[PDB]
Parts: sequence; C-alpha cells; structure tokens
Amino acid sequence: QDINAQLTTWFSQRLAGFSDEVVVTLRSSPNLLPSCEQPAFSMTGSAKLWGNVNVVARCANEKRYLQVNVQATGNYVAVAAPIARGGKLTPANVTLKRGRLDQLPPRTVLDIRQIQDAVSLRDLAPGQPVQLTMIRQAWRVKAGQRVQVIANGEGFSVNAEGQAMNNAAVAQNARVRMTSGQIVSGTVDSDGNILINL
Repeated sequence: QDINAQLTTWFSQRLAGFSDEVVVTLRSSPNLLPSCEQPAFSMTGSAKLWGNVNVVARCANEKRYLQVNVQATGNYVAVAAPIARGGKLTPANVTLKRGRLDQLPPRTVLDIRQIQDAVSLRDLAPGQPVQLTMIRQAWRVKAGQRVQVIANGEGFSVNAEGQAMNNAAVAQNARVRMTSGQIVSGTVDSDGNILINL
C-alpha cells in the first residue's frame, strides 16, 4: 500500500497521455526491495509500459530489480470497419476505442499519429486492435533529406541539423550524419524531426 501507492503514482505519471487510470502492484518478494522509504524508480530499457513490467529501484548505492504489475486503461486504435490487404487505415475504417491497455495484444497502436498514411498487411475485421505488425507505415523520413535533430538531456536541450541516412517511419529508428560528420541515431516523431534522449 505504500510501495503500491508509490508505484501507482509513479507509473500514473509516466503513463500520462496514454492512460488516465493506472493501478500498479508489486509482485516480487517484499524482502528483496531496497531499504529506503521512497526509492528512485528506473524503467528497464523501455521493455514494456504496462502489464507485468520490471523496475530498477535505486538507493544511492544499492540497486534492486523489482517485478510489478501495471493495470492501465486508455485509448487504442480499433478496426471500425472491415479492411482489405494493402488497405489504407482511414477515419472510415478505424477509430479510437477505450479499453484495458494491459489486456491488449503487443505492439497495439495507441496514438493516431503512428498511423498516418498506414496500410494493412492483411484483411481486418471490425473491433480488432490495430497492431504495428499488421500494418506497413509510410516513410516519414527519407535517406538524403536534411532533418532536424532534437536532443533533450538532463538540464539541457540540443537543436541540430543533420542528414538522414535511412528511410524511417514515425516512431522508427533513424540514423543521422551530423554536420560535424558524426553519426547519431534517434527516433522519428510525427513532425519528421529526430528525437534523441540523452
């Protein structure tokens, strides 16, 4: 109830915009947790957001890996009308439906900005959750294009220009050759800009 409410609140904050109702519960053994009253929580390399995830509880020098369960509820993209192979996901064939995110199939599309100019790999029936393995996104960024690189670090923000070295869809990884000749990589946002965390 103290660790849970800490986790419930910690995840509720991390899953802002995705879910407005998050309930976390510790699953691992309570005798392995770090001795601090309130520990800093680190995500485990973006392995998962909800369901049964792993969190790094840190106490100055002592590090413990915990297992938790995140019960999130938010919006996801559902097939609203039947869709055919190589069919374009449109406002007519798809819609935003509220449901339990931790009960959704993996790589389910949550944000409508992921599926601008997306096409279906297979036939889809109404109500099915749109998964990124079931679609082909159009390339947001093309190799050879000049792109803006945005690096938000701790205490600072960097804004730079580079050249895209590969074709990449939104939320996919893009490699960029900086003006200085260095090669850096990040993820493509809806804007076509390249975001780098640290």
